Amino acid sequence: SGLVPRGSHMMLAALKEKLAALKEKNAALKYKLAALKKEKGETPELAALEKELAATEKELAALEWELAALEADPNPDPAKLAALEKKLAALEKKTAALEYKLAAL
Repeated sequence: SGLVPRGSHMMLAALKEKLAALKEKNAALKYKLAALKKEKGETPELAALEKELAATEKELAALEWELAALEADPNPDPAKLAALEKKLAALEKKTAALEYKLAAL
C-alpha cells in the first residue's frame, strides 16, 4: 500500500483542523451580520447574506459527519478525502469573500 495510509492519515488531520477553523470563522460572521441587521434593518441584501451563512453552516455540519465516518474507517477512501478537501477549499473561498463583503457594508 506504500504511503497511501500515511497520506490518508495526514489528510484526515489537516481536514479536521480546516473544518473546525471554518466553523469558527463562519459563526463569527453571525455577530457582524446581526449588527448590520440592527443598524440598517433586514434589507434584501442582508437577508440574502444570512441565507448564505446559514447554508454554509448547514453544509459544514454535514461534511463534519462525513469526516467523522472517514476517521472511523480503518482504510478510508483517498478519493473521498480529496473530494472533501476540494469542498472545504471552496467553502473557505466563499467564507473569505463573505467576510470582506460584510466589512464593506
